[PDB]
Amino acid sequence: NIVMTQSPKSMYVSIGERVTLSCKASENVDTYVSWYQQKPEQSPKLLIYGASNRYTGVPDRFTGSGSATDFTLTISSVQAEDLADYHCGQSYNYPFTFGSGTKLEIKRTVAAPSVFIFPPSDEQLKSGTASVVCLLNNFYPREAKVQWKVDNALQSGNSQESVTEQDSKDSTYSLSSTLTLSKADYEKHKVYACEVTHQGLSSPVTKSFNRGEC
Amino acid sequence: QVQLQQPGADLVMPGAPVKLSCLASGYIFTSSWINWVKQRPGRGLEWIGRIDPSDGEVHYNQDFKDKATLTVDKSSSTAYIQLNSLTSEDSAVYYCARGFLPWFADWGQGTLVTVSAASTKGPSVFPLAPSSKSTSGGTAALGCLVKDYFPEPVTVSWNSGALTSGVHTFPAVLQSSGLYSLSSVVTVPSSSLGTQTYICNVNHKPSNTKVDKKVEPKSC
Repeated sequence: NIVMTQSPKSMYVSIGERVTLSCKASENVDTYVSWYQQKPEQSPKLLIYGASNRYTGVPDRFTGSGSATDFTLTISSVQAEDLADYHCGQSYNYPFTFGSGTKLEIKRTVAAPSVFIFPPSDEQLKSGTASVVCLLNNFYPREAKVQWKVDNALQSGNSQESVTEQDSKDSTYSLSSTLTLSKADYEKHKVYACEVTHQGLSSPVTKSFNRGEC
Repeated sequence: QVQLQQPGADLVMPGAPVKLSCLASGYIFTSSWINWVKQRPGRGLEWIGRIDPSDGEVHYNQDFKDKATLTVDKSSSTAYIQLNSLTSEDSAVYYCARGFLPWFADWGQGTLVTVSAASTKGPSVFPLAPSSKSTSGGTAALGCLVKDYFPEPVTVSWNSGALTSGVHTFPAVLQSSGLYSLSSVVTVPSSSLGTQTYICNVNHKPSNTKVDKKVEPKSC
């Protein structure tokens, strides 16, 4: 009912920099918005209750402020811990409601991805399927795009990519777009391409492969 | 040390009631009210309810009113929720938080509830054969496709854990089949592809699978 809204959905910060997350109630919620910090494995944690109250055991590094419809959580200086997920809550009207949340991710320099294409293996084929996996390696930012192309035909709804989170070391993502079709539908064509468009690439690259040759 | 945890997880077919649990580690399981929150995978937290461990007074979110029912226990200091007839659109982590004041102070590790009508099955490992064509630039990539398995998880080590560098064990994705698909990729020196041997170690435990496929250069 009382819609809470956060902004941004996900922001990139640099270690040791004051950052500001947003929250706006749908209707006046009078200083009732609380804040929760949650790392992937963990369940949420109350850091700020009331509108601005550093819950027992919260570092001074975290402070709150707001009144009726607008709130903000300000991490005065990010750190290895601070990089996690933040949710904006409420508990002044039934039912209580949370905002979609907003992830905290470290910033760095653009990194064009490295694409590799893998033809399905024969054992996969003999059983009835054909999964062609495109590999976009170590790019940055997360914002990427894989464009499958069979015999110049643009596929659709028959491929499924999966992205990783930022590498603990080099702080870069990675993605794998898999394309699967029956061993028959597969053998109907010869050329399988993978056009990757990223903001690090001047133009889009395309890995291709032909059944038989190499 | 007033912590109130919840169970590790569980999987159950659709249209099947379930009964989760909470705790009381010190203050009084009458003092506060317990709150239930449904956090679905990659989504904001959602509110379910509150029960008062004395009068048993219950306040449900108007959307979960007719679905879950907040049971309780003043004998054994524990709170229970019960979701009657759950769908594949009910499968998410559930918490119970001791609402200190009108706000949830202490929580309790999430109980994962997977809702699926698939039967336990072992994965199939397929070779992601060496990519060093024009991709011969110092490093070439290869990996293992661990297809169609249920449930989770399915660990993937390369060389019994000898090689722990450049290895990516991507997140498994549910397929239209209800069976998952995972994929692990390790980038490694175009040269070494001969100078050394690569072997992936898949290990889905429920089905009791533990294959050791070896990926090597393709014969064109």
